[PDB]
Amino acid sequence: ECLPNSCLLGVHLVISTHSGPQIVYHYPPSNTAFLTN
Amino acid sequence: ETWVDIKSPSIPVSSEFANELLPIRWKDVWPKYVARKYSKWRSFTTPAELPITISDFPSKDDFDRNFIFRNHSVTLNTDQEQYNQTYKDLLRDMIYMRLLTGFQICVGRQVEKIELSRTVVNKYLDFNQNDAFKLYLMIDSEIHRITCSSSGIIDVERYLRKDEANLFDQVPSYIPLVKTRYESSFRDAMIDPLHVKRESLNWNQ
Amino acid sequence: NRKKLLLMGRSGSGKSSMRSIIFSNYSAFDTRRLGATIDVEHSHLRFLGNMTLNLWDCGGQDVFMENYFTKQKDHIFQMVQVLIHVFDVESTEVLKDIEIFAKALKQLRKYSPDAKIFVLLHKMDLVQLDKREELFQIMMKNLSETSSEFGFPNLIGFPTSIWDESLYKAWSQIVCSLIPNMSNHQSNLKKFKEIMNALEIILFERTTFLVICSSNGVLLDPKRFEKISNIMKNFKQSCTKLKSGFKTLILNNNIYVSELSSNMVCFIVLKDMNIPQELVLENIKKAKEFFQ
Amino acid sequence: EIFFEEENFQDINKILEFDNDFVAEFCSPEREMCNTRFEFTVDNFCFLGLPIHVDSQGRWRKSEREKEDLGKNMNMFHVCFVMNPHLIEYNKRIDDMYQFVVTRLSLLLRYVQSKTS
Amino acid sequence: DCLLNRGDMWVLSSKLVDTCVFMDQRLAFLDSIRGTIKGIYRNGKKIVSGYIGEQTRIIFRSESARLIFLIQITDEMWNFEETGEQLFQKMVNSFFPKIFKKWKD
Amino acid sequence: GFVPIHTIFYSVFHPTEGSKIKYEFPPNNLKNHGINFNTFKNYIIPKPILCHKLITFKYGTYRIVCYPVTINSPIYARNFFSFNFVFVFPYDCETSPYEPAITRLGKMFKVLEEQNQLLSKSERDPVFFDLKVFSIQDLLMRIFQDLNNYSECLIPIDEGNAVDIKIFPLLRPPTTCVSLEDVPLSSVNLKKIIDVNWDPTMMSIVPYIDGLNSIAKISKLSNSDPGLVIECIRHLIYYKCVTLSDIFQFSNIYAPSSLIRNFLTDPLMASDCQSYVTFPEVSKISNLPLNKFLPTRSCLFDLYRSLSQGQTLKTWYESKYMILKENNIDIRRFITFGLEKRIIYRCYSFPVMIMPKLSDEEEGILEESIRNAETFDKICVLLSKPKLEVESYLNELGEFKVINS
Ligand SMILES: Nc1nc2c(ncn2[C@@H]2O[C@H](COP(=O)(O)OP(=O)(O)O)[C@@H](O)[C@H]2O)c(=O)[nH]1
Ligand SMILES: [Mg+2]
Repeated sequence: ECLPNSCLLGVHLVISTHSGPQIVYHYPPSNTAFLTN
Repeated sequence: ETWVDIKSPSIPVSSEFANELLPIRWKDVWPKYVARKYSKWRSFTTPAELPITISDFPSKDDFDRNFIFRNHSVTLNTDQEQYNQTYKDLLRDMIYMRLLTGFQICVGRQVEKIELSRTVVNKYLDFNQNDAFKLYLMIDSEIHRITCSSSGIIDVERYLRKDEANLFDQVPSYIPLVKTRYESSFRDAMIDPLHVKRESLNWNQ
Repeated sequence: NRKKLLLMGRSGSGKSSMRSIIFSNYSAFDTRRLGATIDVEHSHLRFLGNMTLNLWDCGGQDVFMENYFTKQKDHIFQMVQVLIHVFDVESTEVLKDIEIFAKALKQLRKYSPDAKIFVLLHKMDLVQLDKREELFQIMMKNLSETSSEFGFPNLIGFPTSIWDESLYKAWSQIVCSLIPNMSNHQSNLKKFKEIMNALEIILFERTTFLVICSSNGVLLDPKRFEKISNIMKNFKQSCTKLKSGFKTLILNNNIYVSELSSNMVCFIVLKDMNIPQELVLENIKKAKEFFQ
Repeated sequence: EIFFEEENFQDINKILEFDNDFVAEFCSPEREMCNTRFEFTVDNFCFLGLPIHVDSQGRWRKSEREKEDLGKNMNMFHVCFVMNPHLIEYNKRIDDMYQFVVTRLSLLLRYVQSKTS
Repeated sequence: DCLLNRGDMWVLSSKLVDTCVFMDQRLAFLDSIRGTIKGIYRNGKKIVSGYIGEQTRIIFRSESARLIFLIQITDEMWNFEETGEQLFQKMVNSFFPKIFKKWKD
Repeated sequence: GFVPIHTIFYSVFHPTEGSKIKYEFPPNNLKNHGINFNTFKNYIIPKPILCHKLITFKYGTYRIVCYPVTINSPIYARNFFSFNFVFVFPYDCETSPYEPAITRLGKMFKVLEEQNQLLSKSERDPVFFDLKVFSIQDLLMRIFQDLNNYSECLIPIDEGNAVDIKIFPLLRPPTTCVSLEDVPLSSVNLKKIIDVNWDPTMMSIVPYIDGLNSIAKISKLSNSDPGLVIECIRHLIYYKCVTLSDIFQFSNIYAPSSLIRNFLTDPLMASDCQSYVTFPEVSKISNLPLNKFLPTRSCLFDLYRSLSQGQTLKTWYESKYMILKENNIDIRRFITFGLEKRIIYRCYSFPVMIMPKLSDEEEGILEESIRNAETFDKICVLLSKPKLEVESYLNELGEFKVINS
C-alpha cells in the first residue's frame, strides 16, 4: 500500500530507578476503543 | 406455509423483513423491543419451552377454504360428582389434556376478529370471578374452540386442517443404517424416520 | 522519604502471604489462593502520611534466585534499607537456605552496607509447642555466626506465623526502624502520658495497625502490643460489615482507642475510672494537631 | 482535544487495559535486551522502542536535590511507541518507524542525558 | 431439576396473575418446584420489578433439559478455513469446550 | 515463502526450581547459538495479564513467538500450572503465517490440560500436584521436522487428539474503489474452478466475464444487486484472478504509457500480439469503406505509438484505416491487448461545470454525479444512455468543459 499510514497509538516514558520501574509520562489517555477504531 | 420464497439470493434484503422471519409458535418468547443480539447464548445454555400463548390465527378466507367442522358436547356424570369435581374441574382437565400434545392457547387480535365475525376470549382460567369461559387452542393440524356456561354443557368445535394430497405417500421409503454405542457393525434401522409423524388424536374419547 | 525494603526467601516461604495480610488486608484463609510470585513484585505502600515503602516481594525459586546474584545484582541490592529474609522451618534444604542468605548478605555488604537485616522463621505453627523456642534458638545462633561473617554485627529474628499475632510484632519492629523522628514521638508521648495521667499510651498506624511507639518503651503481658494489633485488625474487618469505618472505642471508661489523626490511632489506658468521657475526648482532640 | 473527551478518556493509571506498573515492568528489559531494538508484540499491539541502559559503570555513553538524586539513581530510560499495524504490513511500518523516528530520537535523548542530565 | 408439564406451566402462570415479581425471586410450586425470575421486560426495558397481568407473556425456560446434537460428517469437515483451522478442529477444540464451560458456569 | 523454524521448545513452571526448558529440539541449540533462557523467561512464563496472548518479541537476531498458558485449579500445586510452546525464527522473515498455528496449538493443549491433564501428568512428578485431595520430545521433533519439510503435520498424540497443522500464506485485502463502470477481466479460467461450495452469486457472475461487460451490465444480465457483484469481484481480486479494466468505446482517449518499450524488450509480447489482434478469417469489417498474412510486428508497434492525449479513437481510426484494413486488425482486440499488457492507458473524460424530459430520479442522480465530478463513464452507466445524450443533457443543464486526464 502506497497510501501513507503511520499506525501509531501513543508513547510512554518508562524510567527504571533503583526503587523499581515506573511510567513518567504517556501522552494519549484515550482507551483502546477510540484508539484502535 | 413453512418457508418464504426468495426471488434470488443475489438481491438484498427488502427493508428489515428478516426480523419477520420468525416461527409463529415461538414468536412469543422474544420481547417486544429487545434486539436479538442478546438472546444468542440463552438459546444454547437455557433452552426455552413452547409458550402457552399463540398470537396468530387464520383469517376469514382460510376458514372457508381448507377446513372441516365437527362437534362435541361433554358433561360429567353423577359418578364423578361424588368426588369434589364440578364442570369447572372438567374444563380445567380438558384444557390440560388439550395441552401436552402441542396445543397453544389463542389470545390476541385475530382471534377476537374471528370471534366477533360469527365476546371475551380468555387466556388463563379463574373459577372464582368468571363463570363462563371461551378459549381457542391452535396447532397446525387442527384448531379447537372450547366454550362453557353455567349449564355445564361444555362445547368443543374442532376445525381440522385437511391434508394436501397425502404428502406422506409422495415421499420414498428411507431406511438408514444406525450404529449405536454398544454395537460394532452398522445394522439396519427399524423405523422409517420420514413416515413417522405425530398422529391426530381421537379427542372425543 | 522512599524506603527500599527487600523481602526474600525460598520457594513457598510465605513472603507474599505476609505482604497480603499486613498491607493488602487479606485474611489467613485467603493466602492459600495466592499464586507464585514471578521475578520481583513491587508494592508502593504509603505509611503514615509522609513515608513511602517500596516493598520488593522477590521470587524465591531457583532460577530467580540464581538470577538475582548474577545479572540483577547491581539493581536489587543497591540503595537498600531493610532486608527481610523469610526462612521456612518446613524446608528440608536448610543448608541451601543458609547459603542463599549468605549470598544475599554478601551482595548487600558489597553494594549498600548500611542496611538492616531481619530474619523471620515463618511457618512456626506446624512444629509442636514444646520444641518451638529451642528450634528458634538452634537456627538463630547459626544465622548469627553467618550474619557476623559478612559484615552486619547485629541481626534481629522473629518466630512468625500467619495463624497467630507474631507477624504484627515482627513487621512493626521492621517498619519502626525506618520511621524518622522517633525520639520526638517518644518525648511527646511521654508528655501526653504525664499530662493525662495514663497507665500506658500506645501509638499505632491507622491503616496497617502496626505499633509505632509506646509510652513505657502490676505485671503486664510482654506481647500485648501484637495482640492489640490483631484485635484491632479483626475489629476493623468486623466494622467493614456495617458499611462504615471504626472511629472510637471506650472500654470500662479506662481504655480509649481513638483516631488521633488521619494516620495514627491512640490506645490509652488510664488509672482513674471516674473521669468523664468528654474530658478525655477533648484532651484527645487537643493533641490531634500536636502530633501532626 | 479529542483524547480528553468524556467518551474517549481513560485513567492515567491504565494504559490499554494494562496498569502502569505492569507496563513499566515488561517495557523495562534486562541488560541483555537493552541498548537494542525492543520489538514486543502482545496482541495486535507492537510495543517498539530503543531502551538506553547504563553500562557497568555509571556512564550513559562512551565518547532541589531530588533532581541530582534521581540522576544518580536512574539506570535506564525508554521511549516506547505503541503501534497497531495490520498483519500484512507489520514488517514495513515497524521497520520505517524504528528507522526514521525511534532510533534518532532515542540516540539524541541518550546524548543529552550523557552530557547534561 | 424438576419436570413441569405444559399444563403445569399454564397453572403456575395462572397463579402468577395480579402478583408483582422482581429479579431472582425464588417462587415455589407445590412446595418442591423451584423457580427463578431471571428477567422482567416492559417496553424494551429490563425492569428490576414488574407487574404480571392477564396479557403478560410469561415464559418458562429450562435449566435442566434434554439435548440432541446432530453433527454432520461431510467432505467439508476436513477442509481448512481461511485462518488455517480445520472445521472439526474448531468443533472439538473451540465449540464443545466453550459450551461445556458455559453450562457448568 | 515460509521461514523454517529454528528451535522449538516446551517450557513449564516448576514450583520449586522455577521456569525452565522442559524439552527442546534441536538438542543444545539455544546454548550453542547464544540464546539464554534467563533474559526472557518472564515473557515465556508471565504474570497472568500476559497469559492467553500471542507474545512475540525479538532476541538478538531471533524472533521468538509464544502463546503462554496458565491454568488455575486447586489440583496443581500453588493453584497454577504454566506452560509455553515456544517457536524461534530468524528475525529477517515474516512470522505472520505461523502465528495462528501457534495460537491454535496453545489453545488445543490448554483445552486438553483442562480436560484430562495430558501435559501435567506427563512430567511424572507429584510435585506439580496438591497431593492432598505420550512423549513431548517426540511430538516436538515431529512438529519441527514436518513443519520444516511439508508445512503440514498430522501428528497423533493420543487415541483421540492429533496435532493437525497446515500453514497458509497471507494475502492482501482487495481494493474498495471498484465501481459500476469497471469491466472485469479473468486471468484464470473460471469455468473449471467452480465447485459445489461457491456462493450462488459468484456462480452467476462467471459466465458474464469476458473483458467487455460492465459491472452494471453483469448485475442486470445475471439479475443481481450491484453490491453483491462488487463484493464477489472483490473476493476474486483477493485471490489474484480478476483485474479491472475500462469500458471500451469509440470515443476514448487512449494514450501510450511509460511501458511501451516492453513491446520491444519482452521477447514473448509481440509474437502473441500478432495472433491476438487478427480476425480468424477475412472479416467484412476489414472491407467497409471509411465513408460511403499476419500483421508485421513493426506495424503493431507503429500503431501503438500513434495514439495521443487528445486524439480520440474515432479520429485515430479514421486517420489510420488502410493500415487496419490491409493487415486485418480488430481494433477492440488491439486496444485490449495494450491495456492488458499495461503499455497504453485511458485518458478519462471529466465533465466539470463552470431533449426528452428525463424523470426526477435521473435528474437527481445527474446532479449528484455532477457535484461529485464523476466521469462520463459513470454518468452513462447510471443513466443507461450514451455519451452524446449525456452531453446534450448536461449542456441543457449548464455550461461545462471536458478534461481528458
Ligand atoms: N499453615 C501455614 N501455611 C502457610 C504459612 N505461611 C505461608 N503459608 C502457605 O504458603 C502459601 C503461599 O505462599 P507464598 O506467599 O505464595 O510463598 P512465596 O511466593 O514464596 O512468597 C499459602 O498456601 C499458605 O498456606 C503458615 O504460617 N502456616
Ligand atoms: Mg510470592
